[PDB]
Amino acid sequence: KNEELMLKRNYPRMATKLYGNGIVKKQKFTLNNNDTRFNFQTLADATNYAL
Amino acid sequence: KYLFPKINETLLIDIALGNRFNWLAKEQDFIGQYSEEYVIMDTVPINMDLS
Repeated sequence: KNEELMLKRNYPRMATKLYGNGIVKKQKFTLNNNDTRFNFQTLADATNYAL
Repeated sequence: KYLFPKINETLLIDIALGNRFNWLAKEQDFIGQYSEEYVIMDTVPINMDLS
């Protein structure tokens, strides 16, 4: 091969992977003070339930 | 032919018997009639959408 092969550039090639974001996840629970207390004949049972 | 018969031993085989369910045996109080038992059902986290 000819001698000007030295001057040609062979760049290193590569392989990427672009991911992105995740997921904000959510859950809630509503505890009542009016009608949950019509069950649970002990206050300790109501606090055990709320826990 | 005229003597009353003589017994000499009277033995009483006596064995104490176990339960194999005795560590299970809790000691309750025995007042009231019914006993209730419950759980909390599953509730998966859901995605947040801000729209």
